[PDB]
Amino acid sequence: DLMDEKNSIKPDVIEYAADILGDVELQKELNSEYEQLVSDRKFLREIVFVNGDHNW
Amino acid sequence: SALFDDIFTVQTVDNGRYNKVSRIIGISTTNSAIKLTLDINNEMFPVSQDDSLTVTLANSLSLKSWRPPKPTDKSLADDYDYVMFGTVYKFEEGDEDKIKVYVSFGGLLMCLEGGYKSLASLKQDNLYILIRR
Amino acid sequence: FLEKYVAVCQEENYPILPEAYLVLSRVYENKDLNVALDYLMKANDILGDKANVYVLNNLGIYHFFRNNVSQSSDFFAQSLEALNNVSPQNKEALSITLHYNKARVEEVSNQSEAEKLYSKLMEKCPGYTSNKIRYIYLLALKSNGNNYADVQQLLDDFPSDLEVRSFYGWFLKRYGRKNGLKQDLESQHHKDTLINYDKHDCYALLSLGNIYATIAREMKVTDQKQNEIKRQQYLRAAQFYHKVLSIDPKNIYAAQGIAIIFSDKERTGLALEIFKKVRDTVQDLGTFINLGHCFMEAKQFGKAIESYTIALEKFSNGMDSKLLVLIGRAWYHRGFYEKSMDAYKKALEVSEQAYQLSKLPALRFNIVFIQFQIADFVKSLPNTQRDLTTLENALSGLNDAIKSLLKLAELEQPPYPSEDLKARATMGSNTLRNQLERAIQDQQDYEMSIQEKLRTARRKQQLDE
Amino acid sequence: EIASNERVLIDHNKVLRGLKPKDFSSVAKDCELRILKEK
Amino acid sequence: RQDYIAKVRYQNDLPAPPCPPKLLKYEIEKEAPQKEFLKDS
Repeated sequence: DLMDEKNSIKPDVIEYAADILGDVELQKELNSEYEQLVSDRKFLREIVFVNGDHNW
Repeated sequence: SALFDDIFTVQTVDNGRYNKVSRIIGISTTNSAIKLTLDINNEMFPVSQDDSLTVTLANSLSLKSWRPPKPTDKSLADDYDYVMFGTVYKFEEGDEDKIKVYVSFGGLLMCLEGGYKSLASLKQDNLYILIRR
Repeated sequence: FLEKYVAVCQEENYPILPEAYLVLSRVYENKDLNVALDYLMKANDILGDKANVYVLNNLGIYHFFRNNVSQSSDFFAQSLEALNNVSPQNKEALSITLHYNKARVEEVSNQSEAEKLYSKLMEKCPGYTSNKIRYIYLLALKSNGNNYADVQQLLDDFPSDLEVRSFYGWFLKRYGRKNGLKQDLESQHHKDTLINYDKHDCYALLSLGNIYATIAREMKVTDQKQNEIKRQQYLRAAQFYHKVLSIDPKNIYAAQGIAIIFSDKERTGLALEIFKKVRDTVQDLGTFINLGHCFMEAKQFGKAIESYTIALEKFSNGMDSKLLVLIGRAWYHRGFYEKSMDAYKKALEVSEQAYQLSKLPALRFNIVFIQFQIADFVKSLPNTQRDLTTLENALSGLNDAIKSLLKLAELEQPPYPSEDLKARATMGSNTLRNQLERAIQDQQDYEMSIQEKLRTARRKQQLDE
Repeated sequence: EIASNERVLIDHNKVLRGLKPKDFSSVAKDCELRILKEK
Repeated sequence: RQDYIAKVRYQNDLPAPPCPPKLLKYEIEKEAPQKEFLKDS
């Protein structure tokens, strides 16, 4: 989350932490990534591996 | 020269499975919350409970192939009774002031718990431990 | 041979002679107090009711050296009880010895009974020296060295006694300036002791070395000749210490003096090694203070902070102002060389605590200097590396520091000339004060821009949703 | 008689040793080579 | 040089003499009792 400060990337790990908060296009990109991850989770959990086995 | 120095009192000595190796646990006299778990060779540096040990950690013995030391040269190890050389394989930057350093002296393991200020300089690839008693 | 005899007797089931145990304990006195005490206990168990006064006294002394106060006291009580069975010829001497030992144990526990027994024995035997030495020493502790006449009289009584001379020299070193005596008077006394009584006494040699080092340190340096004379005095002190080491290489104080001389000679590494070895050997307040000083000279400010903290906690118990001053100086050095604000905050808090303990002009100036450095560093910091709260605290500290600078300039004998104090206050108020306000305005603008971005993003997100 | 019967556990020079003595012979040698022999 | 005020004085002061309790020599620490004990039949 690039809007809430305490739910963002830690500032000591990135050089550019100053000009990250408040950006909306980068938040759009991050939201697209997270939606892709959620879709992958749903696809794996409901179709491929119903019993939840994750070591393949 | 030396990256850490303190004096420890041995609380427990555990021989356990082995015959030539002992686990010793010590806490610093000048500063609690500093712990030392260590493997030592019994036959060369035997220790007993409630002993006082002067532990020093250095990144070099000065004042690549190993050679038997000439009697003429002098190094930092001349002042101590037990010197080991190992590699640091974990530097746990833990909680607010809880730092753990794991060092393996060829399979003989050491863990050093302490505050960040004391163990800040111990972020090295290899360390010598020098024990005096 | 005694161990072989013990083993043979044990194998033969024959009564082991306790005299062998006493001989073994006597030998182990100089090697292992633990083994000697164990052998003495075995001999006492063999004797049973045949225990003598000497065995009980030695057991009590062993436990006293082992800090076993209860067991030592019990053994001394048993020795006093057995004193009733002593032969009349040696009864007086053994009673005097046991009373002296009991008085020593009291002096450990309670000085009043020790002084009472000291008076009792002094009336019983005025010729004894250790009793008089301890009694006069306790009186000097109670009287803050107001019994110099008693010390001089005791010195006159036993001019050949090394203990009396050493105690008199210690009293001189303690209160020479209080008594207004000659600076070299103790030097002449120790020189006479060495030349005419014993030239191998390490006590007088160390005293002379300390005196010579003090003379060299106080000597003003103007050219090469004066520095060479200072080096010659240090060489005399070093020769005293080297003779002491030749007498005994296990002398911590000789090495400490050597390290101090090296510190005067800027040989920091040797002094650091010596101080580390000394700390490994013995742990007192002076060793920790010297270690902190060496770390400050070695630019290891964190280790200096640790050493000063340990010195404060272990011995001074957080009461001495000088250790707090040293901690504040070390914190300021760390903050200056490492550009750390938290070091400045801790130094400021330590200085404030020390001042509230003392309220002296020196600590007032220290607080002012810390606040000025804090304001300068905060102004030098970028906006992204600071916040409004730090700016406000720095500005308030700057105002208070200017007021205290004026207060110091109004004093009689300020630590620094009042003109310098007023000039520094004016310089801080003229430019630094306005730069602080400019930094505050820039920080406020930066925060406002951040909040504007944060409030603008959410509206567009809601519009998209 | 008191002096004859009196014995002191530790010597005047050895009082700094006590139960745990340590050696500064290397320190003495370094002092000789670097103070008395200092150039 | 208007800076932090601090005084440095190394502490190497010798302690006062301890005057510890004196050990008492055994009876077998004297030459005559030694002679009597060794010459026993």
